[PDB]
Amino acid sequence: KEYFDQHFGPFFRTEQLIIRAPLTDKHIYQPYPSGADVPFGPPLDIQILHQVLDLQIAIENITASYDNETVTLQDICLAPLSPYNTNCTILSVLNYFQNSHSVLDHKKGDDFFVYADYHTHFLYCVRAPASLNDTSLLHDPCLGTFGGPVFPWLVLGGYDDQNYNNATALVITFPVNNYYNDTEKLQRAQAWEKEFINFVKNYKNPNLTISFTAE
Ligand SMILES: *[C@@H]1O[C@H](CO)[C@@H](O[C@@H]2O[C@H](CO)[C@@H](O[C@@H]3O[C@H](CO[C@H]4O[C@H](CO)[C@@H](O)[C@H](O)[C@@H]4O)[C@@H](O)[C@H](O)[C@@H]3O)[C@H](O)[C@H]2NC(C)=O)[C@H](O)[C@H]1NC(C)=O
Ligand SMILES: *[C@@H]1O[C@H](CO)[C@@H](O[C@@H]2O[C@H](CO)[C@@H](O)[C@H](O)[C@H]2NC(C)=O)[C@H](O)[C@H]1NC(C)=O
Ligand SMILES: *[C@@H]1O[C@H](CO)[C@@H](O[C@@H]2O[C@H](CO)[C@@H](O)[C@H](O)[C@H]2NC(C)=O)[C@H](O)[C@H]1NC(C)=O
Ligand SMILES: *[C@@H]1O[C@H](CO)[C@@H](O[C@@H]2O[C@H](CO)[C@@H](O)[C@H](O)[C@H]2NC(C)=O)[C@H](O)[C@H]1NC(C)=O
Ligand SMILES: *[C@@H]1O[C@H](CO)[C@@H](O)[C@H](O)[C@H]1NC(C)=O
Repeated sequence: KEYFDQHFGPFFRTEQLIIRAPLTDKHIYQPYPSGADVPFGPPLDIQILHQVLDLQIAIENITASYDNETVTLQDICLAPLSPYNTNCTILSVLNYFQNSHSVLDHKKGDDFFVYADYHTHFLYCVRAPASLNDTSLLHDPCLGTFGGPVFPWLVLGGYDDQNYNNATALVITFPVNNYYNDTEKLQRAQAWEKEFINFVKNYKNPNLTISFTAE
């Protein structure tokens, strides 16, 4: 998957996870006021997205030690908003909701019907991932917290044509510095990667199967 990209150009490599929801069924979203039904695959169930967001947040918080120093993802990641540590690049469907549990829960509706919710936002954002403003009543941005668009074909798997709603897998990608010319900083990044591998290997959630992708 990320082999073909040159990982992320010559100076960054990617840690990448593929995530499926084996104990979750698909479900129907009915657009308001009228319109054809849109089925959403298992990993786009609202609760599995919340659970995948917790996984993602936990990954961001992983630390490793090398000598007496501490190594965070923020020390090694691609963060294009500013020259100094910042909001790390995470290619994920959760970045359409700015990696926020509350934004994912945003909804507009009356006492009984839903006008707009995460389905509505999703279906807009896969068509306009750089948008700062959903055209629906939510008016939420699509842009990821790292300051760039997340293209839908990079963060979803197992869908037909461009029906991203029918995805059977989520793909999560963190670019990190390869540090080809800096030996001391590469060792720190590799220390972090070892903790990342451990974290993923020991992560317990019956609702998710988490795998590393084949390079
Ligand atoms: C991937 O991409 C597409 C995303 O748009 C999917 O196409 C859509 O599929 C749905 C059905 O899943 C179509 O919705 C309508 O369904 C109703 C029937 O609704 C229910 O009611 C009857 C009983 O009255 C029940 O027996 C049925 O089983 C349903 O539970 C029909 O009346 C409509 O004519 C229509 O079929 C969408 O129209 C369709 N969208 C488009 C643009 O064609 C596609 O299914 C996905 N592919 C896979 C493999 O998952
Ligand atoms: C996001 O943009 C939309 C554009 O539709 C704004 O919503 C409405 O836009 C119309 C079109 O000119 C205005 O007449 C209304 O005043 C806007 N409605 C509201 C409730 O403000 C919306 O303001 C923008 N929001 C953000 C945060 O960018
Ligand atoms: C880094 O990303 C976070 C989101 O994870 C940004 O924080 C949001 O900032 C907006 C600014 O109006 C607030 O409305 C949100 O409530 C904030 N969200 C959270 C979860 O705190 C932050 O601004 C980004 N930093 C940079 C430098 O772009
Ligand atoms: C696995 O999924 C289940 C179902 O979403 C989670 O457990 C709770 O299930 C009850 C009963 O259906 C729901 O009312 C709750 O919404 C779920 N809990 C929460 C906090 O939302 C369960 O937590 C998931 N497992 C893990 C490890 O996250
Ligand atoms: C190569 O490493 C040195 C420090 O050892 C650093 O000053 C320099 O900026 C690095 N080169 C690049 C291209 O980042």
